[PDB]
Amino acid sequence: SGFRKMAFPSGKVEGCMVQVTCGTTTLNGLWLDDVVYCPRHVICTSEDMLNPNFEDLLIRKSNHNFLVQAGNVQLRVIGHSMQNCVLKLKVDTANPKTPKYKFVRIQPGQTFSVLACYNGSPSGVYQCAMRPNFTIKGSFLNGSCGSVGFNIDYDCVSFCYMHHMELPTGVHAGTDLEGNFYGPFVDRQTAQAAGTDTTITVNVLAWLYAAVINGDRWFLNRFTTTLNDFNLVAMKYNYEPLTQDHVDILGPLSAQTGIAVLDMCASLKELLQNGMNGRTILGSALLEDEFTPFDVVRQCSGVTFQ
Amino acid sequence: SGFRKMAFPSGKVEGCMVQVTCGTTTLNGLWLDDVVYCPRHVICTSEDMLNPNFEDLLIRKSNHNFLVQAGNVQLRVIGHSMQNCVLKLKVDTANPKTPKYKFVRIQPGQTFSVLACYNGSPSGVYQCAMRPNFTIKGSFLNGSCGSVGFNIDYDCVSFCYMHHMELPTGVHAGTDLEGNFYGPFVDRQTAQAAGTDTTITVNVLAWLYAAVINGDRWFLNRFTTTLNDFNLVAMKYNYEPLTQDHVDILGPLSAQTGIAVLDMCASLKELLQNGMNGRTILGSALLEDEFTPFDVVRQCSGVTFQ
Repeated sequence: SGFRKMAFPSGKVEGCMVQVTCGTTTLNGLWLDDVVYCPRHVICTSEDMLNPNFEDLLIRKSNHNFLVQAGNVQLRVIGHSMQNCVLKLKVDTANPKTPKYKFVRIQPGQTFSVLACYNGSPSGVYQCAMRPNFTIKGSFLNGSCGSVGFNIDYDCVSFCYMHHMELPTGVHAGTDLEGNFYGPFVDRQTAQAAGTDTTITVNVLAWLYAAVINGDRWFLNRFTTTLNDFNLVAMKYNYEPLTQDHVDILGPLSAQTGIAVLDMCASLKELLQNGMNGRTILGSALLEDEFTPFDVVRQCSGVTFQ
Repeated sequence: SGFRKMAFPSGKVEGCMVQVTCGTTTLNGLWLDDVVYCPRHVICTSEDMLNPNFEDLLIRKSNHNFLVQAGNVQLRVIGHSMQNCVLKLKVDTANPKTPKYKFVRIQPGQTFSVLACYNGSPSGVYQCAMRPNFTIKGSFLNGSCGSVGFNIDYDCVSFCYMHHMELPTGVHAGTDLEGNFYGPFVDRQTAQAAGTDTTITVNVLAWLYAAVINGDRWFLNRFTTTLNDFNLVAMKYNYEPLTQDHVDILGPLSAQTGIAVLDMCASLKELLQNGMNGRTILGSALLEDEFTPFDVVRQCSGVTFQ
């Protein structure tokens, strides 16, 4: 029993982190096979970041201008190219610690673990969600760029995020491992609007199911609702609309607990309209939305990895 | 910027987890050098756990009755002994992935990371605190016994916790790596009282300092207090008393933010007396107490590990 925000074990990703230095800029890179992936802004000075022309800046850089260090050993760079907002440095040695992996572009509302790193070295691991407005609420300081987010399925690491920017609002933006930003953000130090940060309704419902499984039941009510009725409430509270796809994803949790999805929706509706009257659910005094239905099933059944 | 409950990278501990089977009971063990540590209840059936005589039960077990499996390879057990509530299985091979390590018995209110494992395989990592009543609020299912908690200092893993029991209240109890339980608990399936779970005041104050550092300032008030005045309030709300030792530990955070410790105490006092009026601090609608002052400094400055 118990329910905790839980990250994937980070060991397979630890063995992939390196330090990349170009000129006087140092950040983190991801070493898989004979390629090192890192944010293209590694080629920028603080001044360049105000209005960079990455193509023109990269024209000045040769292979030998990119220092790549893994632990205390130097990798030889034999090729470089820019793909969207990431650089790919071809090195002469395949990472012997490369796990089985793939690159995935995740959907808003999905979750993933972040291994925060500085100077190529791991600092910590935490769980977070791609917000509906395509930001993440992370914990990143200067030098953390190139940190990656990932999910693990048994022995295979799906990399989904590389950290690039902190918006002036303090939230974070970054790319997939092909270098395409999530959301409308650019790798330039300019004001950028994220947009309304809505709550991930299907995740809140999964977490309520998790609460029931663990004995937190007080919020169950005698009401039901309909999808359209519930969604009228959701709109008012800046919750994402719930679709039948979402209902389908919640099916197994509905089955396990015997609580129809729409009954749980009606319990969520009363929570949105009446608040939590100073009570808590799974140790939280607000509705948590950074657990997916799959996260709940995983944690509640003890799925392991290599 | 940003502030997240963050665990240590788990890779050094992943390489130490093995599966231990005795008869029909399987749980996790920790393989360091040529010794495997695991809960002594591995020798018990579900029936034995009602009223075990561990000495008498262990007398029946020989080295060859303990199956130890690391990945898909079997370790040869050449000796066994019981130390308090842990078994130590001497094996014929030193773990080649053994990190630098020590065993530490932590104080109530300290934090540590837990690598939850099943059948010797890692499932996830999360951060938690040794409560003042010597329980932890973890996420553990059947088979998770032998999971360990740890801290990391650069390249050295300090193991501080091994999981043994879930109390009927749903909270968790376990031992240090010498096998001595934290708190009054025993490894028997009987009712056991934890006692009043108080809030870790010094950790709440560190977290308030973390909030200020990140721009969450609304809770700062115009008041100050004294240690005795504050502690009268703390007693009323089941907060641990604050000592001058705690004030000293908060000194660097006081210095960084320019907020005297007792001024922050007065802000906490008003929060306890008036609640949070539906506001949040660092994304939480209650006062968080599972960050130590050292955790705040670490995260706010980006300390890394090998």
